[PDB]
Amino acid sequence: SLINTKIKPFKNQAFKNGEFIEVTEKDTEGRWSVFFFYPADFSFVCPTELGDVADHYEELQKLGVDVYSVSTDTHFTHKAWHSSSETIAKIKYAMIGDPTGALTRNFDNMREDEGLADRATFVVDPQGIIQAIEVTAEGIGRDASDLLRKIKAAQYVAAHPGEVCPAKWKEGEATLAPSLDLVGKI
Amino acid sequence: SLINTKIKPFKNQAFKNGEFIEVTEKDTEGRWSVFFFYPADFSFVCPTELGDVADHYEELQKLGVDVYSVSTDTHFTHKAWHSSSETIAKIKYAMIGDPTGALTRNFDNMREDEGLADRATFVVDPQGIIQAIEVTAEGIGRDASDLLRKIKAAQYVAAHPGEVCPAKWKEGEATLAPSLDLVGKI
Amino acid sequence: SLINTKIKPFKNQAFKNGEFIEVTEKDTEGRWSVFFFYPADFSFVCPTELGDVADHYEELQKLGVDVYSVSTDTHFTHKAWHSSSETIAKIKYAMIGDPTGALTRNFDNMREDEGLADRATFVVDPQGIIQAIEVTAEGIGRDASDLLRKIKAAQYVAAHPGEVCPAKWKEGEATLAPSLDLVGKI
Amino acid sequence: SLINTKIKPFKNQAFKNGEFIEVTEKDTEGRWSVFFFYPADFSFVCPTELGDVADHYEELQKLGVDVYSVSTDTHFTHKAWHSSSETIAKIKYAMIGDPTGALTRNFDNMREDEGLADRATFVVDPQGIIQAIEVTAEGIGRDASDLLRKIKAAQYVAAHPGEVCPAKWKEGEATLAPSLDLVGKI
Amino acid sequence: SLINTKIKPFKNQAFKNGEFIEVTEKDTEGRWSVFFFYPADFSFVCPTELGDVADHYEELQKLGVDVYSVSTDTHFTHKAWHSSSETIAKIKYAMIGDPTGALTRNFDNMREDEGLADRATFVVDPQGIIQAIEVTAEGIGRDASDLLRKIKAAQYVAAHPGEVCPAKWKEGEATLAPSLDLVGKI
Amino acid sequence: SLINTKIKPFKNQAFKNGEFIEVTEKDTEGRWSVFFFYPADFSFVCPTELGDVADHYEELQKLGVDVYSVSTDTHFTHKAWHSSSETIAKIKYAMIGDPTGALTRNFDNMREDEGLADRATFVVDPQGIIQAIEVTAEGIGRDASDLLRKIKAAQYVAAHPGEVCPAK
Amino acid sequence: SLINTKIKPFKNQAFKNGEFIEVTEKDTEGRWSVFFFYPADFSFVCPTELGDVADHYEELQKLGVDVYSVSTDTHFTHKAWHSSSETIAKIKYAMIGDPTGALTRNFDNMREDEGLADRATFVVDPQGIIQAIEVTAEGIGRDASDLLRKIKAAQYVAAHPGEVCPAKWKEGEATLAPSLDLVGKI
Amino acid sequence: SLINTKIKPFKNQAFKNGEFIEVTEKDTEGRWSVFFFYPADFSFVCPTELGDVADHYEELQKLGVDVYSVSTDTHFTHKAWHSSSETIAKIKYAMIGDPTGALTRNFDNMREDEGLADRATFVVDPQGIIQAIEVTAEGIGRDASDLLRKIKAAQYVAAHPGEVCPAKWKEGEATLAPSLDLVGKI
Amino acid sequence: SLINTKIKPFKNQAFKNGEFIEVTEKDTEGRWSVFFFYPADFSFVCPTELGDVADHYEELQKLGVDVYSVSTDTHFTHKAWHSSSETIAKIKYAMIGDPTGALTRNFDNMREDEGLADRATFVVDPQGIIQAIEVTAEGIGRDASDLLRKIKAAQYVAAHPGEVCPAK
Amino acid sequence: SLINTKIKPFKNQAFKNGEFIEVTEKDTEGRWSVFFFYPADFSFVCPTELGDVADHYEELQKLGVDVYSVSTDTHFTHKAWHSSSETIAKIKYAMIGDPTGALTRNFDNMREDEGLADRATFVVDPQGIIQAIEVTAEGIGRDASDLLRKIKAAQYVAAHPGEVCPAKWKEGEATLAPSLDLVGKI
Ligand SMILES: [Cl-]
Ligand SMILES: [Cl-]
Ligand SMILES: [Cl-]
Ligand SMILES: [Cl-]
Ligand SMILES: [Cl-]
Ligand SMILES: [Cl-]
Ligand SMILES: [Cl-]
Ligand SMILES: [Cl-]
Ligand SMILES: [Cl-]
Ligand SMILES: [Cl-]
Ligand SMILES: [Cl-]
Ligand SMILES: [Cl-]
Ligand SMILES: [Cl-]
Ligand SMILES: [Cl-]
Ligand SMILES: [Cl-]
Ligand SMILES: [Cl-]
Ligand SMILES: [Cl-]
Ligand SMILES: [K+]
Ligand SMILES: [K+]
Ligand SMILES: [K+]
Ligand SMILES: [K+]
Ligand SMILES: [K+]
Repeated sequence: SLINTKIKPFKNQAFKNGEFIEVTEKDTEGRWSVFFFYPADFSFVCPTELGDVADHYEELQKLGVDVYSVSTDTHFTHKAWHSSSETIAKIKYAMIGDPTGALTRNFDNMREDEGLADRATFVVDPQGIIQAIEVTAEGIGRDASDLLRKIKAAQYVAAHPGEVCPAKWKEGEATLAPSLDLVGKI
Repeated sequence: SLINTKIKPFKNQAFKNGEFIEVTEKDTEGRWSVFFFYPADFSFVCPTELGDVADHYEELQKLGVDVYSVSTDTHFTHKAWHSSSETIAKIKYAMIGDPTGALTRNFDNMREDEGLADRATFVVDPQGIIQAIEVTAEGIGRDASDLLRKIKAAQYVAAHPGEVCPAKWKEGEATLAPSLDLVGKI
Repeated sequence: SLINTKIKPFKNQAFKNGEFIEVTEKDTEGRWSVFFFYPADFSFVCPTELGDVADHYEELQKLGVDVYSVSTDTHFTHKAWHSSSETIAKIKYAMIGDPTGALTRNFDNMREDEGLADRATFVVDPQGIIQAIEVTAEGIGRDASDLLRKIKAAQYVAAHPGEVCPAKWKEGEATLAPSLDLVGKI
Repeated sequence: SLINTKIKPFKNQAFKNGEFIEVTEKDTEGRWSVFFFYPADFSFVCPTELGDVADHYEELQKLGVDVYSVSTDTHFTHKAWHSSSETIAKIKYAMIGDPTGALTRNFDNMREDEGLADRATFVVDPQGIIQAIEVTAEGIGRDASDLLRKIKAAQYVAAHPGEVCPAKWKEGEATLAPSLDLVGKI
Repeated sequence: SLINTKIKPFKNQAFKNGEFIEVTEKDTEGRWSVFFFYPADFSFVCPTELGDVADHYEELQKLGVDVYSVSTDTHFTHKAWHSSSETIAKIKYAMIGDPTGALTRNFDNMREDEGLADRATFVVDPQGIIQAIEVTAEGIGRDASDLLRKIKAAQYVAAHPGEVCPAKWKEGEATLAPSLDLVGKI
Repeated sequence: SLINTKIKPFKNQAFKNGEFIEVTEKDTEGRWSVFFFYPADFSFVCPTELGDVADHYEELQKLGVDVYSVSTDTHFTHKAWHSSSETIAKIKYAMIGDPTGALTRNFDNMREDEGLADRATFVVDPQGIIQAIEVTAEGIGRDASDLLRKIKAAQYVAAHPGEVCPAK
Repeated sequence: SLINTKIKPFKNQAFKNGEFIEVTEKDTEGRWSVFFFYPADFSFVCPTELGDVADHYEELQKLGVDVYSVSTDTHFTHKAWHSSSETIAKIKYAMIGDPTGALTRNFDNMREDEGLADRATFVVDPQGIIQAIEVTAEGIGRDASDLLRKIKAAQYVAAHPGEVCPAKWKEGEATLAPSLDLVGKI
Repeated sequence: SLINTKIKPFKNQAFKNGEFIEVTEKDTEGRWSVFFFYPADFSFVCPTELGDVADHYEELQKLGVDVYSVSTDTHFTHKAWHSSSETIAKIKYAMIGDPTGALTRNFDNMREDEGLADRATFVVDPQGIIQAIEVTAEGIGRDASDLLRKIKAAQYVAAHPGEVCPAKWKEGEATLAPSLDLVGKI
Repeated sequence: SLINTKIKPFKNQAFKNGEFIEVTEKDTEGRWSVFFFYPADFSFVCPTELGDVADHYEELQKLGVDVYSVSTDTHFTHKAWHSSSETIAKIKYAMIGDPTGALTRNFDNMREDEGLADRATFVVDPQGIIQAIEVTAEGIGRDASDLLRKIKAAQYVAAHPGEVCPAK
Repeated sequence: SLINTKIKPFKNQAFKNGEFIEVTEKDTEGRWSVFFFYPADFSFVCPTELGDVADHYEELQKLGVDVYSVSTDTHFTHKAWHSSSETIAKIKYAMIGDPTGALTRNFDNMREDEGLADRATFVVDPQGIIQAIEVTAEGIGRDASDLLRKIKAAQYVAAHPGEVCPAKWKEGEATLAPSLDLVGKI
């Protein structure tokens, strides 16, 4: 997988809150980012997943986390979808269009026989490093509560070097402090 | 990612319930499988994750799901760990040793500069197809409750073709029925 | 150019009159076909061009000519557009989706830095041979009346070997009959 | 196609209004140019097409447009044809000879089995960029009226960056102004 | 040079006495042939050389010698030339058009930077072997009576093995009979 | 063919009027030259051709034209031949030996399965450019009167470019 | 074999006397070193061999000889083994972990189908040159007494150039002094 | 190393007990073999090593072990050495000459700068498999006592599949029986 | 060197006793052969060497040994030389012409910058195997008495293998 | 052959009059040299040829000719041979050992399937050019008086440019002076 690699440069158009904008890797520097890939606008599982993320978007911004949804549809199409679907209408984050497939291929996430991105989510830290990856099959929707838990764990590890977040970790739970003495003790 | 690809053949030794066994892809045919990679025996986050899975192991077997933990340590070392750690002692599933790294590389999951597998989990259906992927950074433990949700969603989609599991889906929740009419409606 | 070459096999999904269908080269065998490429659903010149062809579609059908519009957008997106645009709403021909870009590249017609097709029109005879090609810049709309003229000239020449259609030819006008005697006399 | 690409350097001899001259890409710089390819002097469709362009030549010169006709015949042969054909006698634009085929291959327009150019027309702007292409089969004459409409649209979009010309557009008719708000409305 | 090599297969259109014909290497089999190459129809040089061959053509035909003039111009252009020039009008042999350059290149006689053939003449026997070659720069006339002399010599040696024709040989002159005793004797 | 190309550098030994000399492309500069190839000393057609050129050599020299005969035999062998044949004894031009075949291959004129040059004649102008080429089969001797005619035409067009008779 | 070649740079983690340290080739420069490879922690022959070297370690240290044991197991695993085995417990030298296999492959000593090192011992002088090599089959334990003999012979030869140690040589015994006179006399 | 690999085919001349013979790999089949390489006849360490092996030769023959000494000198030179050296005179095993170096290169044992073999000993089982290797520097003589211990251990493990020989093992001493229960206990 | 290798197939024209003949490797089968290369007809050392071999040719023929001299000159040239030189006129063995250089290159004996063969002699046994080789510089003539001695030794060891005097 | 080529650099050990020395190409510079190759020391052939050269060595030294015998055996083996054979004991010139085969291959004189040199002798002048070569099969003696004759001839031509030595030449015999008049005269 791409875990612990740096994201690649990119330049894409996007729809965001009634405007077209250009997003590049420069916009992700010094920020936590979620790249949220999905296969197709006007599809079935895709809107429900996007809406799930939109519900959590206030909480994400409070954590200093930006969201970029990505499909290989155009930004024109995202705009159209945003106004015709009640679910998509509530999205306030950037919807990136990736018709060249370049951004999707940067994340090695193309279904080459379809020209559509797989259901993959990448959590990316302020230095561009991928810290968490989730990929599901066409028929299996993701769950934003799991994303948030991973983001919080990722942020904690970043802010507390010498500590690691064990399984199931939530804020307030105990952490492990790697050391020679701890080796084989757990 | 490897989503929607078939697992590759493999042959590895493993520790399971006080015996050494050989596992191959043949043992996964006609079964649901979880391949649970982790970097190192006697490490810190690794045991807590393995223990998390062990807690759920009764529930997994009831779903007809087999678990294979995998590291690049040997099966000798797993056996040693199983008897010295209170957490590992409760593991009843197969602990695979992958010192050649072949099984880990089949899943594209090697940290090449370390000789250790990344924290990756792959859900594999009875036909050998990878249906769900999770990868976390060295410091971020996984959460077995998320795995189980994905397994159940994967099983539902398999058993109900023409239906897909939307975001957040749990047993008893409504599903989507892909069709022309539904396109753009959600 | 691709003039006087045979079209390549293809297989694509399309939206046509409230249905999703599959189109392949077999659909075109024994028929006159127009492959009408455009860059983007929900864009600006594209709808006006497509509406213009729709205005001529009754006549095209009478002449045994099928129309396939093609963009790299999906057939889902074509369905959405067809319902939200009153121009696109009048289209009764197949709207092919080409998100893999394979059909577009068959016709050497991809804008590689955009992942969108150029404004190209190809007239294909029942033997799969390209008899006329028109390509215009992003800002320059095509004119279906000129397309109809070329289709009629191509059909005439197929039905009257030994005759060719001079500049500006329309039905009922003098043709040229190639021969040694005519050489250098015009 | 070669749409939106820059023309290649060339150096060819030509006949123009009773004398032999050299033509190069430098002569096209800062001018609109039409490269009008045809297969063979003394043939049948070819003279009618060239004459049709000659009929429009005064109008073209008024638009700042130079015409270069091109075949793989020599400039000597063009001069002879210009003397013996009443149609060709009317030509006041440069008739380029391309016996090496290099100019023709620059425009990817050679019938390799014949050593003759296909019936292709390229509209080229002052910066050398190809803005419109037309190619027709051996038996299908072109129509200069369509050429002029395309040239005019090309000049209009060049002179009005923020506007595009919809289908059928001619002088005085409504243009489109691409914008976010116009996305999906036509 | 190509002396004593066999001519290569070819298929070209020609103008011959008011008709268009196809010439291939099969037409040369069992015959003596002259391939008379020249650079360009309608050029500014008087075509005295072609005329000189025409003057001698009745005699060449009595000797069973076919003549093929060749340039890279088309057979259409040869027909027009034959109508326009009193000298060329004398030609009753085949005027081959070679716009692909393939026949010219078979004889390694292309000026690649001009797309025109050099001034070369090849004498070819009934088995397709080249028995004499002459190439000259412009203004250096190929004399048809020297061609005839060389043809008669070539026919004589073909009919009299064991004899060779010394310098200046013409019918009625002594020949040489290669032998050991003749070695060093002349 | 090699028409309108520049001759290539070369360096060969030759026999000329009872001496051995070295000939190079520098000897040809500023002069008209005939390179007269033939297959073999002591052979049959070859002497009669060489003798024919010798008959015309005074005339050629008055036209400022040098002659170089060339075969793949050695200059030693040319000397021997010049002594033993009445025909070859008349030759006053240089007889170039080309045993490596390099001069012959410069003119793309080797019979590779024989190691002998073909019967080829090249007329080369003072700038080194090949202006006329004639090649005949093993059995067919050349005619120096045609060579002279061509040389004179070549000199004429060099002196008076584009005085080629117009087309009507 | 690698005899009389220089060791390659390396960088590995090791367990040594309750600490994790880094070992590189720089640690070996200016020292005698024994690189003692074995296939697997918690295995059978490996502990007995390592204990045997430990029995000799006081003497090795007195002679200026360092020992590095190496397997492809991790340094974490070495720590665990050192605490659970009373044999391994007596080891005071560095136990190198080589999970990437790089150190093992430097010495061309990998069992590629197992990902474990072969039973190989390399004696390395202060200039990095390999002076003695022993390799035994999986089931065949080495004998440290023979290793000590070879180390002493190597040290002797380094300290007494012009002398060599004959078969079976131990300290205090006759050496050979190579010379022309000695040639063929033994 | 070459440990656990099969020896390669060879064909060499040898001196043995007063006659010249051919030796091939076929002669080693079904026998234990020692290939005893050394750099040069008439040298210094070499004779003492060969004599040491000769001292053990009766014991080796009793164990069904054949010895082949090998240098890049010829069989002629071995015969001469066997006559003029009191040490070499004692040799009753085959002395192989390898002037092509092929046998030496089979065992990857050539000093390429010298054209002489290194001091390497290979123990080879009846199936052709190399079970023990020893290589020493130019100045360091080997010790046949260690050779015999290794041969005996090799024969023991061959004859007792389920047992391995620990460090220091000699006849009569405790072996190890690999098992799961023995993992980690030593 | 080519020692102990089998000669390669070849086909050349030769002059022999007033006739032109074809020589191939088939002519050498079952016979002892000497291939005697030299650089150039009409030259200096070459005739004296060839004349020396001719002096010994009757003796060679009594030993069942054929001689083939070879240069890159033609067989026409050998005939001329055989007529004009008193030394060469004595030669009754075949004089092979090798203008393509193929026979010379079979014996790896070409001076590539000259197109002439080096002064090499090869003794070839009835099975085609090269048993002795001698090569000398341009300036150094060979000695047929040494050649005869070697041929006789070669015949002796062929007839009586391993009767080489023992080492003490 | 290598006639008239320059010898290549080399560095070999030799036995010369009771000592070991190094010989390189620098030792040959400014000197006449004989490289006398032979297959094997201690072989069953009497070394009469080497003895014959020894017999003539005083004379060769007066002529400033150094002799180097060469085989692929070592200089150790040459020393032993020189002690064991009454014939070889007469040798006071350098006996080069060439176990790498490099000197032998410089002279293209290796029997690759034996690892032994062929029976070749090379005469080399002070500028390193090979002036005479002799190669014979076994039993065909190289005669030292023929070598001397060839050396004296080579020295004579070196001292008298413009003269060459005819067949059978010895001091006092006439030489030839290459000239034009001498061509064809002998
Ligand atoms: Cl990934
Ligand atoms: Cl993956
Ligand atoms: Cl195209
Ligand atoms: Cl694409
Ligand atoms: Cl195009
Ligand atoms: Cl072309
Ligand atoms: Cl040619
Ligand atoms: Cl040519
Ligand atoms: Cl005139
Ligand atoms: Cl090794
Ligand atoms: Cl590895
Ligand atoms: Cl090894
Ligand atoms: Cl070797
Ligand atoms: Cl040789
Ligand atoms: Cl050659
Ligand atoms: Cl004897
Ligand atoms: Cl050689
Ligand atoms: K797309
Ligand atoms: K490992
Ligand atoms: K042409
Ligand atoms: K050797
Ligand atoms: K020659």
